[PDB]
Amino acid sequence: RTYRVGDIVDIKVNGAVQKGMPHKFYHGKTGVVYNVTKSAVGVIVYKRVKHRYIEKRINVRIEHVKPSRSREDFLRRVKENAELKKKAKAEGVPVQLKRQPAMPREAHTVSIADNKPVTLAPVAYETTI
Amino acid sequence: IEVSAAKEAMRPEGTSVRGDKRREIRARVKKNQKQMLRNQRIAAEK
Amino acid sequence: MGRLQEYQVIGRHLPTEANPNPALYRMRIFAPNEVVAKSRFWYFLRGLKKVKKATGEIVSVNVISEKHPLKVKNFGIWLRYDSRSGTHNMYKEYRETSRVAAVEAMYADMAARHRARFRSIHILKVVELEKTEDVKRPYIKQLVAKNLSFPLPHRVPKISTKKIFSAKRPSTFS
Amino acid sequence: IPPKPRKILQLLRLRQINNGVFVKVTKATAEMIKIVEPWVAYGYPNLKSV
Amino acid sequence: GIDLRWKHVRSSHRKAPKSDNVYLKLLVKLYRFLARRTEAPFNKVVLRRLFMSRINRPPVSLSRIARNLKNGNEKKTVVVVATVTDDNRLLQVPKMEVAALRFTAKARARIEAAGGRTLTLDQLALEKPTGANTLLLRGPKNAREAVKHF
RNA sequence: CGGGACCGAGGACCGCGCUCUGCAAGGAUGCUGGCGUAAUGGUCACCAGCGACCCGUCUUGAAACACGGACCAAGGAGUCAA
RNA sequence: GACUAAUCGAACCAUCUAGUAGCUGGUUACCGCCGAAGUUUCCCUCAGGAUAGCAGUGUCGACCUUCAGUUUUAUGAGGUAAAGCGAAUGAACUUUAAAUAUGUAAGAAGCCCUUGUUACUUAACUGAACGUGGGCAUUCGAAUGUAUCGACACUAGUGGGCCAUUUUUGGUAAGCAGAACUGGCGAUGCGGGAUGAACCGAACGCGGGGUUAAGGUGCCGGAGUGGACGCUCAUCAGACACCACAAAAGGCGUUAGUACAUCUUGACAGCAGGACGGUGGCCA
RNA sequence: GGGAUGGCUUGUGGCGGCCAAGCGUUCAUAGCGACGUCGCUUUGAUCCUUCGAUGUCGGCUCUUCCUAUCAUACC
Repeated sequence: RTYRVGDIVDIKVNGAVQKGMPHKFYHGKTGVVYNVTKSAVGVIVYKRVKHRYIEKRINVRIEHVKPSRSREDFLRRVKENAELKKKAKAEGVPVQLKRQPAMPREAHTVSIADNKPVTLAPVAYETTI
Repeated sequence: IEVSAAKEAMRPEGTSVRGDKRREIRARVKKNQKQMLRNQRIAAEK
Repeated sequence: MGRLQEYQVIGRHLPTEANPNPALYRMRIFAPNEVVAKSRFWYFLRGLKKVKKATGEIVSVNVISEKHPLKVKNFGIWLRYDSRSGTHNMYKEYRETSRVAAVEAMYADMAARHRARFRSIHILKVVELEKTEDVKRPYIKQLVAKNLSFPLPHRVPKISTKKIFSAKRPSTFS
Repeated sequence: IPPKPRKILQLLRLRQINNGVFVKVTKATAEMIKIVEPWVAYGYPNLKSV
Repeated sequence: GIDLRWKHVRSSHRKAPKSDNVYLKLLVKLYRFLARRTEAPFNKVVLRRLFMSRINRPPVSLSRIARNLKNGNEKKTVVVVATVTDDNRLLQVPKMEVAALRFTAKARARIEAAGGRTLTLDQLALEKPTGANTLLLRGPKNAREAVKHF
């Protein structure tokens, strides 16, 4: 797999080399590629200092770089938003196009006919013996 | 390796930061044999 | 630790596709209120069945009242408490009219005699002794004695603290 | 007060002590209230309280 | 104490002219009344440019007016809250109706010789109280030695 | 349904209303007494309860150290030009 | 290095001369509105510099676009806890999956489709770059908040300070020494810790009433010799303790427990009695 | 022109080995470990081996305190 200038990549230093490696801040970070070399790549990372952002450039080898899926969900949601909007226009019915956060659970009833509860002590009596 | 923005701007295309130390080493080694060959030639003249 | 109540708390893990009917778990929690009861219940399930609160739900919380609160009873309490040496067993006996009163007396007793707080004490069993021969401790065996009757020597009389001065010296004989 | 709970209180409009607000229960709001738990007391109000 | 992370901001705009010109004060009163009692945003913009200072009111030349008079603007009344200057490079002044704060003598003479009309801003407020059929023009703001040296 | 404290901003009308001859409805009125002067109020001196380091200045991060101050009057220190 | 008019390692007098100092001292009414700062990055350092950042006055621009030290969703780092192995296989096992905070992305300024060129690239009109035209407004495509905009101009102080929590790297006989984030202080009053740079509560216009926080209610001292159950008697108890002395320490102090063991086939303590014979066992 | 370690200390060495009651461990049998003990540091001898001031103390005169007691008192 080759990398090109402009895409978004993750930096994960693989292997057991993380013993005396100097700079562990950029492990697990995500950035934009600005320079490509055969076995190295240039990554633009941002760091927060108090109230501002400071840009940094790092040179990371290829085996510690994987492509990112940051925009995958956005491009997907755009695709099915267009598709279900066209389907809703074809069928003449409304449909939800916005994500909603998780709602509280509603009222329901749980039967104990075949699911009689088990009484638990703070420690197990099998462990006491 | 972190790199300076000015250093990357002044860096020629194709060259990387992973060869700067080898470049400096080759420069020092070349100067060393230049001095050594001058000394050898002067000793040969003597 | 306070005006406690015994709560039957039944909870479970949230139903999934792989497990549509999860098992239910029931405990008896001595807690000041229902929020504390549910918190203790989730703490105990995290310690025992590795069921977290976010992946579970409370099915039922009920109050267990004493069946005969007007009957004098003897209770044996088996507990484990934590000191800096570690966890220690303890069996103790309390003479009360309810399990909740026995548990509050136990908490006050452990606080007084071993400086143990609420968090370091695990109540493992509270049982009502069915027979007098089941009583083991001498400080309850002397109270379940036959034809028990004692006087009350040296009783300081109740005098109002707002009455600073008294014309007569009090007596300690009634 | 740390900056993240300060920002969450500013977004919840709890900018003074003894300020009260109504919040609809979602996960997105529940996590915010759980973060600012060391500064607030919250619960489920009845019709009389409302 | 109230936690105010954000700060209430005082206005960064002129609410009154710094000039002591009494006629400018009368014009400001008139256009305050117009901007309070009319729909038209033209009156509000004119009141604003009456508040503005001299570097914020660069002069407008007759050649600039003639440039903007093209393409269907030949009958619109030209409104410039600035000084209208004369241009020697414009040999033929077209017929125009211009209202301004002040004209130079050559600009006024050349407009009246071409056959147009020169108006003041109170005459403009009398004849077009809503700013109907008007071309609002401004001079080059950045054409200054200081702005070049910025 | 009682018992108590503090407060009365505004000054024609307009409004929302109600239990609708009117009202507790967009902010106090009604009745009565004593006195009409040092009585209220104010200033100064002193006692009492509580509170309260001696000012600049300097240093660094800050104190401490250090330095100046017996008292009073009059001068007395970011001006002018290019 | 003595003396040369109380003046000598260079006399006295006037002048240049109001000589120079980066060092010391001082620098004059009131009220109102804002209001700070300590390696960010570069230069050979000390007898070093700029510079980022943080601020105030003016303005002007459609004060237009909305953005945000926050959560959620998707995906990374942390797979690390955990459940199972009647799923396979054996922290390095996995269907599944931790807590803390943390990186990127979440629209009309966007998403694709089509046409060409390519001086990029590819075996290649193939990907992509640049243009071209079209489709998507039927909802503008999470939550919450939003007197929070932008751009110039001019002006000023401070820009290798102190303390503390957390994380991390080293250590010492013990002390401790670096960094990273955040909070406080220098600039700050109030209530409480008897008292006070670093503690707790809480931030400040002038007043009245009410209610509290931290801390308190025997007196000083406002508020309880309040209530319940226990423990402790110290020949300077203890009441703001956690550190040290200090140890697996010493106690015939006092309670509550745990484990093992004995006990009417008589336990523990006592009293009355027995405590024998080979045998003065061998050597010395 | 500035400037002028501290609830510390006390009576019993260090290094190396062994034992060790105990702590842990008992899918690994490792690791901490007091009390001890063993190695290195002249038949009452020799007197022919004194091993470096950067660090400063004294003295009167007089009073008081501590006890970690030389004497006096008791045991």
